[PDB]
Amino acid sequence: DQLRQEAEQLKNQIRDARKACADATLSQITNNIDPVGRIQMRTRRTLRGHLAKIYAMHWGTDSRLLVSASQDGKLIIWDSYTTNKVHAIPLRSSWVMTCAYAPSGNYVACGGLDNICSIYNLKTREGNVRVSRELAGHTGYLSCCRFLDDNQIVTSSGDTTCALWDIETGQQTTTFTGHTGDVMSLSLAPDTRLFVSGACDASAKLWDVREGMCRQTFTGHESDINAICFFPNGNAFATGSDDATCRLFDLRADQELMTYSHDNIICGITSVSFSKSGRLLLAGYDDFNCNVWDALKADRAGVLAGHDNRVSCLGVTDDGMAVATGSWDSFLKIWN
Amino acid sequence: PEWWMDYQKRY
Amino acid sequence: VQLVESGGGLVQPGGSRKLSCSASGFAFSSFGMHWVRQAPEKGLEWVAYISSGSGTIYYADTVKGRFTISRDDPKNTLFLQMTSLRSEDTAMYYCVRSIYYYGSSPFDFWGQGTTLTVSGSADIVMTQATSSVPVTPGESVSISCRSSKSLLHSNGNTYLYWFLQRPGQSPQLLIYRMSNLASGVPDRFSGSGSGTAFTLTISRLEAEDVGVYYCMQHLEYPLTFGAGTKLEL
Amino acid sequence: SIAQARKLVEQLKMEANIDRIKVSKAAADLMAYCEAHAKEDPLLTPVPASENPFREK
Amino acid sequence: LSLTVLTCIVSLVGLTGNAVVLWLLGCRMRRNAFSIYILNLAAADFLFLSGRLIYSLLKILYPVMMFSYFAGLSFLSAVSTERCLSVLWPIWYRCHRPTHLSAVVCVLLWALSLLRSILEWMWCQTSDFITVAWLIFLCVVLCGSSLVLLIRILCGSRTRLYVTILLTVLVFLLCGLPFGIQFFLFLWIHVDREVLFCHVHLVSIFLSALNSSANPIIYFFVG
Amino acid sequence: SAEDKAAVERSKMIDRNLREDGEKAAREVKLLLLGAGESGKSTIVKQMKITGIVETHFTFKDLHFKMFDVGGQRSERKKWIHCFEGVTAIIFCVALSDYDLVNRMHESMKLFDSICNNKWFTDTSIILFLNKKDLFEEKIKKSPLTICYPEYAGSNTYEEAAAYIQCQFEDLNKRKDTKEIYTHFTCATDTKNVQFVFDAVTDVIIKNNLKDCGLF
Repeated sequence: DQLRQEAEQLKNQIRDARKACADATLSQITNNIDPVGRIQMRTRRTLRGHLAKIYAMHWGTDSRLLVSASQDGKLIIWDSYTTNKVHAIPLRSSWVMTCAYAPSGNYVACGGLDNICSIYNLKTREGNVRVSRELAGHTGYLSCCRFLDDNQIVTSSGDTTCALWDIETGQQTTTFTGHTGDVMSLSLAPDTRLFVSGACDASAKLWDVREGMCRQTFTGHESDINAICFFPNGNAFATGSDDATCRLFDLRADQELMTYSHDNIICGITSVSFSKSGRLLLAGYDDFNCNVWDALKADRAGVLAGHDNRVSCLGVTDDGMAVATGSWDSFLKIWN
Repeated sequence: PEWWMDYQKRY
Repeated sequence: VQLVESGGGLVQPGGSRKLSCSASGFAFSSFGMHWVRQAPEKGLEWVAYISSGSGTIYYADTVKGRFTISRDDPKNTLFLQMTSLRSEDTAMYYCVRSIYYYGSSPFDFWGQGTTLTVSGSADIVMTQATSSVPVTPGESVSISCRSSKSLLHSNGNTYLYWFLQRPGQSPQLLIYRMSNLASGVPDRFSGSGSGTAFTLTISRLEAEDVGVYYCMQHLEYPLTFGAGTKLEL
Repeated sequence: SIAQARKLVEQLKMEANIDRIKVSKAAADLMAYCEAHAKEDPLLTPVPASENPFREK
Repeated sequence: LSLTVLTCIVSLVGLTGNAVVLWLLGCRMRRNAFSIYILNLAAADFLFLSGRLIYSLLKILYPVMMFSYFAGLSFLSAVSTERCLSVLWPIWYRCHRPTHLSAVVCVLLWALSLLRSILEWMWCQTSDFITVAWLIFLCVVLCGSSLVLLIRILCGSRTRLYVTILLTVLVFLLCGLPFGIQFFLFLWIHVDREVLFCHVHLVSIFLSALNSSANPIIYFFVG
Repeated sequence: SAEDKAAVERSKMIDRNLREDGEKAAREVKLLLLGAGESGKSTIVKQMKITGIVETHFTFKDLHFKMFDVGGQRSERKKWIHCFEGVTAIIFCVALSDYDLVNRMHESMKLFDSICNNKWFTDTSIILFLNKKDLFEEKIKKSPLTICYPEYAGSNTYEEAAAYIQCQFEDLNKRKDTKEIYTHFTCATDTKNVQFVFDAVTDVIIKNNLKDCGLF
């Protein structure tokens, strides 16, 4: 071990450096704020077009259309206001674990156990939906994909790799290495300049899209991280794992800020999201229901129990009017 | 026929 | 995307005839289809409509009963069969496609037409007050259209369409729903309205926007066109 | 060779020298953001039945 | 005496049970090629018990009551036959039967019930033996299908099955059948009468009510 | 609402093709193909008519068989093994000639008792094949079974050794009342593997019809 020793002391130095900036805790400051009371939300729409477990769901930027991906090899573009179906795209593989709707609205993305990201074009002549591109180059199942614009995309796979592609060519343009486990989640910043990915290392990272180097690394969980989300402000992020605990971090102090746990919760987290103002935290569980936490006081205020099987996805509209939950019983529910 | 009670005549 | 129609010619009055339109380049089975006729010296008139899957069929009065619309999806063909052909049924007939979902663009593509010669009150009346606006190149023009009933439905959408017919050619779609520009249209055209009066603005007129402009509604079953407005250099 | 362990040293010494701020300041920023937008959250305060699009439209 | 004392109660629980199934399976449930039969049986038992409860309070309702009774018996026979066919020919039942065959069988069985009723609506009335023969055919079909299912499991292959099949055959044979069998038959040949209103009449009417009450739990609640 | 009645008509035409496709895809047999590597799966897929995962489709006696091979998937099994829930059967390919090479069999039984006692495959039947048996006789006649099983107090013959190996595999399941383990001794020249699979899946289909029919 010629140089396998100073890493430990450097880790200790960063540990007690971030411990130095611990004048107070968020709990002490938040003790003076009034609680939100009781949160009561009810189902408004139910979408019934899937014949298998739902693994992915995404909102569009108009907060009306949403894309859903199931394990029966079908992408469905709903219309949440009228529960109509606009497009039913059949895929060449029925093993799908992610989906995403482009911000412009002219494309969708999909992927799964085929190790290939399929990008589909919705706005074209001939009146059909065509596979615009197929992106290959990864060595594992695809966990998450997010659009930056209509020509760029970020991918996270089980081969301990996140990549930044371009659509016209087909090539990657940057590869993010460092995770020792496999990435199961990914979330871009609101300004879309740096994204957070959390793998099975019980840890999360911060990457730089422009450069391609891991700026910061966050730890504190004791099991694989399944879900991650960025706070609306852009200087914090929530997460969830299998130890039934969520925790809100912050990019400025570079350490965990709060924890959200209960002594009647023993399952894992499958999805995490915020609200428009960042006051509520929506977490999906394996107990066939979802929980709503106060993001400042870490106290439960309500539950969303309407699914026969465990919820796999969970999203919130851009305008914050409603939230959508998709579970393993092939039913999407919109709560408002 | 002649030995039908009330519960024997349907319509 | 190509739409070629055939049939018609010299037909004695009181006879029968059939027109056939063939499509090449698009999914014919996923598009509703319309037959629209135009008199030699008059505006466009909507004739018939057949929904995809052939589950919904509409016709217009002047032809109701004596016309039939059908489609053959395996062969990608549309048939119009007419009988008891009068002397008022001599016109040019165009085939139009239209697909309806959230955010679609109906009446996007028009055919070429087949010449043909045979020698109520609830419908909304669309009136174009002006009929000829001579404007020099490099000027801003405005065309006004009127409606008898408010086209603003109770969902946010108002159904009013602006087409353009250059001379010697079939109409083209410029604007749908009064505020959306069709694909392949320069950015110069604009549409405004308040539910009853609508305005089209051809800003920076160039050497192509010469022809007749028709304002169409799609709020209710029978579809009605305007009288037309001519633009001259 | 041992470059897998050698790259980690550089990777984490780059992370060592960043400008961290006090937890109190970040917490106060979080309070400030949640207060300035508390009236623009339809999920926190139930929006009336008139605007709500997922009820009658 | 007043044995009608519970013939109305046995239907105050059976009907409720049938109302549950009518809207559980049928509302929050996916219908396979077998739940259609159970749904139709639930509807028929709904009508039969409603008629029984209305009659127990002490018109022109007889027709619908008989119609529902025979529809329920025919649906029981169809359930037994379809269950037998899923074991003798598994490949055909899994990848070769029409997807709408259950609905077609259901509507044909629905039609054959009121047809017989309207035929009965119009010495000359020999239709009573035809109805008795129909009931005998239904019983023969049910027990034959159950027997073929039972001598196919024990013979060959490698429990609760025997326990369920036995109970299923015992019901509709000691509970459901002897009402319509006694009716349409003691109307043309009997000369005795006290019995006629002793067990012959109460038990018959009751046993049928008990069968209707118990069918929803045998076919939808136990399992 | 003239152009919104056509939207409803479209959503009903495409909801009529999801139902037909669902009914067409519910008449198919699905078999996962597991097994330690270097086992014989490449031979088994060659026996029948015949990148992340590789699916294989073939027909036999008016039946349709889909086989999912998930081996070029080096990753954590816990994150994608719940996708194959509901598969009709699991085909496990274990070779017999790896009794001396490195200990391999041991790992094979570890894999077997990992998948067999899983939380998602509680009532999924496991067809077990042993394609390698030609040179197994030569290897067992040249070297005894004490390399892998020191507790084997038996003769050095194929008939007893194969059965002894078989009992260890059939004794790793803790569900002796919900799932069965069908076993076969495949050889390179044997063409009856398709028949064995068909019989096992026929029994599985009979058992499944029996639960769904609502009976025992």
